[PDB]
Amino acid sequence: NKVTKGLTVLPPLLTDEMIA
Amino acid sequence: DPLSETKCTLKSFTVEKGIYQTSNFRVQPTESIVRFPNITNLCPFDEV
Amino acid sequence: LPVSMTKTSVDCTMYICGDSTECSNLLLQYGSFCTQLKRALTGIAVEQD
Amino acid sequence: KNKCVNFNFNGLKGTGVLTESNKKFLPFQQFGRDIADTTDAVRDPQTLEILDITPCSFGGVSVITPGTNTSNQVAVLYQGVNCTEV
Ligand SMILES: *[C@@H]1O[C@H](CO)[C@@H](O)[C@H](O)[C@H]1NC(C)=O
Repeated sequence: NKVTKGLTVLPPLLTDEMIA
Repeated sequence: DPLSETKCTLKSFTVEKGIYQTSNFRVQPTESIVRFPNITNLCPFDEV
Repeated sequence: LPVSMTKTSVDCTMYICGDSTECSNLLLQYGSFCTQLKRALTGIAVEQD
Repeated sequence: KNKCVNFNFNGLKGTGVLTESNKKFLPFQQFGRDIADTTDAVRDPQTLEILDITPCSFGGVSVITPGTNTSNQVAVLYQGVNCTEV
């Protein structure tokens, strides 16, 4: 909660749930 | 087909296991359209 | 401690020339700059993972 | 409209798919621009309306494949595209 065309942003392989 | 597209992009006839990027999604244009407002206020040629 | 940043990818021809076919035809003869940039960005992405 | 149709609006030339727009120009406004400082909305000179101009080449593509030494079957992943728009 404390942290906020031709070009694409790829999602990470490991979601935040797996890191948790 | 996408396998042939991958071969074409990688410039090789054999592709190893993995994931590759080739191109994007594209619709070729058909016609050219030109638009301008109404042609009013014609010059007075008839009186000449 | 930071670990990984945002993984980004670029479509070289689409960014450079947009929707102009003649622009792409003129572009294809500058070589393999687009291939180099795609390769570098893919390397960065897999390194982040 | 709704196709890759080149357009030359009042001397402004571009290429893209024309779509109906929900943006509300001010009475004198003619051209619309996006965050990219590139033309994204236009006003038809003959009829006072607003048209969005999305791109013709939109939709990332990638080819998942095992080694061709093994098999020739492939799968296609379209990036950032809902499954009902292909
Ligand atoms: C241009 O003419 C058409 C019909 O010929 C009309 O519907 C339209 O309102 C006119 N444009 C303007 C700005 O008056």
